[PDB]
Amino acid sequence: SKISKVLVANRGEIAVRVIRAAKDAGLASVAVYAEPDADAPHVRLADEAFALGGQTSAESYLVFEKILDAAEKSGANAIHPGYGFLSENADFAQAVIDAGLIWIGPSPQSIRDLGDKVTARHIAARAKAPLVPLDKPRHVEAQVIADQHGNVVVAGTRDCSLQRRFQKLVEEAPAPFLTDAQRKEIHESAKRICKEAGYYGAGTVEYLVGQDGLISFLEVNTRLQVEHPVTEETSGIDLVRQQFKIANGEPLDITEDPTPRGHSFEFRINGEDAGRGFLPAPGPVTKFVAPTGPGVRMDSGVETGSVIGGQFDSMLAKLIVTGATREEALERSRRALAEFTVEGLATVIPFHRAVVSDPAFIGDGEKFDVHTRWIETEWNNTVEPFTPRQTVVVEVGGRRLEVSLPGDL
Amino acid sequence: SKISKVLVANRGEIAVRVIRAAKDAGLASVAVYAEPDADAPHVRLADEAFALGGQTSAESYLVFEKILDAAEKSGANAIHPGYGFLSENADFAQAVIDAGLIWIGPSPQSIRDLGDKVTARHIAARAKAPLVPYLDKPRHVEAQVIADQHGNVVVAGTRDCSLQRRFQKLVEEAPAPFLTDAQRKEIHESAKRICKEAGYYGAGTVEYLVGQDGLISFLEVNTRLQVEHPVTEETSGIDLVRQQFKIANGEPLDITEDPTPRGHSFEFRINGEDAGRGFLPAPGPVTKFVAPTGPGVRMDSGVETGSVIGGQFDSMLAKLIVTGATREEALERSRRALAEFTVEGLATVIPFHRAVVSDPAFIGDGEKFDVHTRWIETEWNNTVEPFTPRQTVVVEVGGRRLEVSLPGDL
Repeated sequence: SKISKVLVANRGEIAVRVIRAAKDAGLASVAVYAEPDADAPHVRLADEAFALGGQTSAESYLVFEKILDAAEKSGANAIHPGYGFLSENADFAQAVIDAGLIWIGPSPQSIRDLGDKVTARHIAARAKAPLVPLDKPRHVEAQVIADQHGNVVVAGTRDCSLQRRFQKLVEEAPAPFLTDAQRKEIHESAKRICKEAGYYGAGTVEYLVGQDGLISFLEVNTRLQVEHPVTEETSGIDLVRQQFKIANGEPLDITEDPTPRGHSFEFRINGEDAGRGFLPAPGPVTKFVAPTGPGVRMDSGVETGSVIGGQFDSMLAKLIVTGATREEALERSRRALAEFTVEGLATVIPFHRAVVSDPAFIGDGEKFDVHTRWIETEWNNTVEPFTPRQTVVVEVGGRRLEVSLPGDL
Repeated sequence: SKISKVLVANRGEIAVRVIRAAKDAGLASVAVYAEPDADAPHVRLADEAFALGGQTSAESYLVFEKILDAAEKSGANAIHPGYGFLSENADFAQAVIDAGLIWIGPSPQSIRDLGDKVTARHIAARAKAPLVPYLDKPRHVEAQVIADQHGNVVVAGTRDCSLQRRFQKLVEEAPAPFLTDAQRKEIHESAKRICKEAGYYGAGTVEYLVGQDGLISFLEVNTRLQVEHPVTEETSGIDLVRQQFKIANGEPLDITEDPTPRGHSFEFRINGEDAGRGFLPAPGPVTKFVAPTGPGVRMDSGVETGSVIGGQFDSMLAKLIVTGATREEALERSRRALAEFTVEGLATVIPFHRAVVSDPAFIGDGEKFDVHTRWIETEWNNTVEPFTPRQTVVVEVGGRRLEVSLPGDL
């Protein structure tokens, strides 16, 4: 059951990520696409790709028989679901398993037992999780790695407290401001919870930290979270490669929780307008200019001339920025967002520029005020909404200036 | 006396690197550009830009008069020289100091004392450097020093640059692999002792040959923050150009001691040269340029789509930097990145890199590898097939002459 050819059934940036991971593993990367995505970067990047009919996710990507028939015609050995449509579906996982493809992910039994929140409540209880008995709670997340043998590591704790509509938008690692006692509790509790569940693979435990630092267990995601990069860049673990090992069932070579070497931020570059209440704004990508440079990583499902219809989730790309300290990572994030430009779409880039500037998010350096309601409730939203010249370059005494004047003088 | 505004006195990727370092530090950046570079990324990316009006390095960036004049006209408090041009010109360094601008680099006396091979040959003996009294198949291994004006010295890391042409680094990696810890310890302590006896401050690289059967010899210190620095900067986790800003400020070293390197990194220089033609350079249009992206991959490009390359300047267009938890992983990830990276319209060494990261001599057996400073030109099986106006209008304003170079036709 040693992975060889992987059908990555997901669209977008996570498809690109798993294709790249498979290449790094030397595995053969197969992809699949909906009618709108027939030219998307993941489709062109894969070693081969297969077409599926229809336009909605329900036609294109959710149909078990489609994805399994594509794996059959590919002769794919493995399936990977990404972080999207299939990934939480235990019934699909079962169907893949009994089709006999190596399912890169947790047992359907585990996905069910952790999804059934009554059952998951009893799991947490048996695990002796810090269950709840909050105001302005904070969101913190143990990235658990667990093997089929029951070795468990906490690769690092993220913070994901910048949310609107319970969607994350900005994510942080290691979790900025926790007492050592809190971090120890979080780690050990996570290990206990996933062992009590017998979970294996990559995963995440979402915890919610109240004001004054009470911890409530929230949930286990049972999937690779979109948030994965900030714990990759802070720990050094290649989580998807580890996930391939675990699917192989090789022991976890990581014996102990890696000390995080620095600080990292992630920004979800969604196609929605903070001035328009973060409503999607589907349309053309007239230009796309990633901020490739020092301390910056980019992941994207979108490229120059891409067309972004409404059929799928709005998140185009993830910008990941890393430094030796939170201060330095902030400065680098400011520069990276200042240089990153996207044209023709409304994007959350102005909001990210704002919040990375906002004192409320900078904080005192000993504590900060961001809470999961903050973007909804207390951020002074001043991002004004979204939507020829002739441009000439004039040198005045040798000083370079750009001038834009009416295209009709 | 602190830095506040920096003239980034160079062309290309190092210009962009130091502009970005400035943007991070919150320092205003003034670029200068020769006429060929009027649309380069650095000129469109800096906060301010001044034309030098020269066609060639001899006509332009090397002219002290012009670049000091630009410094005046922009009011830069400080000047940062890139990894070429005047960066090791002590007379220029002196001129900048006499201008009173913060020269972001070593003292002119140090640049002299270590540029003169005789003086350096005295200095290294007085430092008691490890020395061999020539080698057949030497490796090139170099220690990145950091030093403040106070005398704290840190070895940021040891870097292997043995994939060289006779005169040109092509692929670089850190930490220097396949060394005994005894050898490292010796190259670390020797790099400090040389740096302290030089009285050096700023960023610097100390270069050694490591021979077959492990004989170590010092070669030279290059008193510049070398083009190969990013691999060290990410493996050590030190923003070396920032630290260079700090030391130009004269702060004590923040880093108190040599950090333990974490993982492994490679840096591939995308020279605009035909490996299949004998590494001959050529001019031409970069008609397309799509960088690799995603995990463990970084690109520092001085060149952009629709950029055109004239032969009067450094053939180095961009450099690709790839990092991993271990050398094997980093090699794998580089074999991906060099495959994803595509450029078209210009001869580039990308195929040679793609080959060498696939060639066993550089992959090594696990504790040794066969690459040596001659190996590329002497033993690599070269598989690769060859690739195939301004209207300067004078205005008088209250009697001040003011040339305005407009775009010509309009």
